[PDB]
Amino acid sequence: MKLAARVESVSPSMTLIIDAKAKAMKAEGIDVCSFSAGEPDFNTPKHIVEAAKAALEQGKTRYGPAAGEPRLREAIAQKLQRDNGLCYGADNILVTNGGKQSIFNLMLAMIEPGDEVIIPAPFWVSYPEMVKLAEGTPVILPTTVETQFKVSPEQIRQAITPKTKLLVFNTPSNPTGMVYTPDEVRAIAQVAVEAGLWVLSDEIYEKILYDDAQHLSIGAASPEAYERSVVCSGFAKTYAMTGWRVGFLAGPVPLVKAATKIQGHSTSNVCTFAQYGAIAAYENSQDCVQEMLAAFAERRRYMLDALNAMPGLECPKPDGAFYMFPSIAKTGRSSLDFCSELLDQHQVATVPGAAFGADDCIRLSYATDLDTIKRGMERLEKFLHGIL
Amino acid sequence: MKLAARVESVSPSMTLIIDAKAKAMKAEGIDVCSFSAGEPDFNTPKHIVEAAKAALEQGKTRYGPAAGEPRLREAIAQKLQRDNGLCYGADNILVTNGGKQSIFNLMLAMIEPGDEVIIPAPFWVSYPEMVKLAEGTPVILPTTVETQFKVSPEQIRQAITPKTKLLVFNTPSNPTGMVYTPDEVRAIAQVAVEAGLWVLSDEIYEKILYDDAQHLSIGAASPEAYERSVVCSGFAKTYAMTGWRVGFLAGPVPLVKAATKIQGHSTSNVCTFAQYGAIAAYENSQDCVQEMLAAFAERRRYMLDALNAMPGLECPKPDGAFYMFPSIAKTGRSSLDFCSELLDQHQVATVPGAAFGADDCIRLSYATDLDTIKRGMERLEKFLHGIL
Ligand SMILES: *Cc1c(COP(=O)(O)O)cnc(C)c1O
Ligand SMILES: *Cc1c(COP(=O)(O)O)cnc(C)c1O
Repeated sequence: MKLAARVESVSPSMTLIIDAKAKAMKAEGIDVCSFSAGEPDFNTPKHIVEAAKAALEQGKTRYGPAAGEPRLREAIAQKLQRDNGLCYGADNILVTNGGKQSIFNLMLAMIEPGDEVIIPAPFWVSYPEMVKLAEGTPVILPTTVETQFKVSPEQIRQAITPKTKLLVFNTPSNPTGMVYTPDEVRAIAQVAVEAGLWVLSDEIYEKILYDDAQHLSIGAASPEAYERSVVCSGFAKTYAMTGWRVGFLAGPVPLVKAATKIQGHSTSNVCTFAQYGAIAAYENSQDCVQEMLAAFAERRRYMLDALNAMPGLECPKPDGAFYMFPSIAKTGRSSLDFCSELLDQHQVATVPGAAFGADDCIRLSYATDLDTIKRGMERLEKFLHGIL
Repeated sequence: MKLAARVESVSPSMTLIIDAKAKAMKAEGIDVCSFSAGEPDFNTPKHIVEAAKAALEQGKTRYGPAAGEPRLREAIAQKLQRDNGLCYGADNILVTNGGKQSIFNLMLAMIEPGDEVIIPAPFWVSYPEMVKLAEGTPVILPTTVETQFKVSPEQIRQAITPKTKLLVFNTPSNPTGMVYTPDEVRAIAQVAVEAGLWVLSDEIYEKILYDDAQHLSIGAASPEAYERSVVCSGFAKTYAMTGWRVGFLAGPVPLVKAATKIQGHSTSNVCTFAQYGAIAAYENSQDCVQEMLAAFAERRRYMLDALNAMPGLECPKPDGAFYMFPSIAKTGRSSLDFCSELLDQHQVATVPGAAFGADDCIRLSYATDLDTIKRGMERLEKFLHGIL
């Protein structure tokens, strides 16, 4: 009657109560400004939606190879060569249910009981939980607003132990929205290569960039970095396809084949017609992406300016993704208390940094309409003035 | 360099050489009579496809609850009450990527290193591999043509040890097409109940029955069995939705919640619009099912008689699914050899029984048109004659 230890070790969500309160308030018709979303507000581009409907009509509703539709594995490989300078072939990629499964399959393929996985904080909520489902030991590397929430190569080097099996490297970042410069990624890749450790490069937000920030896949830092790294990414953020559940793992054939064995004995191939939508996302014009990015840039401008004019905060300027992760340390309140109080007092929903391993910060998403942002930021400022 | 022990323990497929070759042969102009498919030939019913297209058009493309869409979880619970006499509510349901992920999540939730899992042979190929991915130890129970390829409760009792944690029970069965009668299901249920052993009830083929055979969910055998059993099923076979990847886990709330946590940290929710199609499958008329079933019953009758009139083969009568699993023992050959030459020499595709733990048999699938069946059965007879 006892559950496996691996699942018992998974931590319960820290945002259960605040999420329920927000839900209930909305059910009552209370005017809430929400900045908790972890997905774009845009609809999936029409041509991607149409491709999927066409595949459905064409009968693309049967089983397919576990590694994914050959046409999509090819499109992905070509995209990685063209955009990221990564020399991959179709044999190097595995189609998964979102970037999440890509990461999950990598963990089960590489992490054995006892292995340590270095995870810089703040971190995407699922990272340590996934490491634990694979029976590994999460090694959290804390960062500060003073360091732009970035881990240094020396910080990584110090955390390496004979048990260290993997380094999780997410840029641009959720929840900070911070972007490691190409020189910074090259410097991090250098430490990894020297210590001979594998790197999981989570590049899901690669296209959501601002102020001419530049994205460099860590695997493109050098041929040695390429040999010990895998790309975990997908179509969710670039194309507002969060609900499609289509992503991929790209790396050395040996690893990919092992990850593919796992895919075949867990979920089998990814939804066939959903894969066709992803084919269209890469095979067609990227105009939709730039149009969406432009709206984001406009929202970012507004929220950043507002946040910068508020007392009691410290927000490092983010150049990627669609999040702001300001420090609320000056308020002397923990993230749970701060966000719960802000919601109750001013009806503004934000995510406590505690969920990402940073109790003195909060996450806001500007992936919502400008009017919600303007009104919400006004309420937030008023809240800060009332508690300092 | 070194992959986790869990994935290195997963055996390589010995079927993708045929099931995939027959395809390559078909695509090359060669007239192949394929009886190797593990999915129906029928297209997904129109109303289900339309329901999915409508969802896509309506923007059901965002993240959703890890447990699945509330409407689908409710439609599933109702279906289980109405069809299988199970009293599940929505809280007992977890929407997964096919019945395969339902089984996978269950394994990860309750199977730990050292745990033993009893698996009746011939078994669905993935069962032992999934047990091993959860680091468990499979305990395979051999059956013979004499026992109609069905295990007896005494055989199960004899195999139970203090390390036994689970019994995998699949009926109707893949690859045998055999159906355990309600009395047999009740008998097996009581051995499990007496031992306080949990039962994984793989009921995916529950609707595909013949000669008025009857399907009884193990959990409906008694309140005690209902307490320690779970249903792993889906829409794949009943509605020709194999490529949709929509299935479910149904069981006690505590277990379902644990499986849901794993779902949340592995793949997240199941493709949102694909789920809306599953809703249409259960909410609408079941005429599509009876029609396909009718076409299946006609093909079965023909293949069954053709097989029964073939000396050198012994095939118990299958009353479920769309498979036949005749013994080729008389030929004194291994299924790998037999199936290999049959394809090479007569362009007839069948799956080696060795894949399912029974090298002295072969699986035939009659999920194809009648003309292909009569032609293929004539080629099979000739082949047999040549080696007997
Ligand atoms: C959203 C996200 C992912 C992947 O999500 P999918 O919907 O599974 O593709 C991976 N990493 C980070 C940091 C994310 O925010
Ligand atoms: C087809 C099948 C399943 C379910 O597969 P999905 O497509 O993942 O739902 C489960 N068990 C058996 C024995 C099967 O043949």
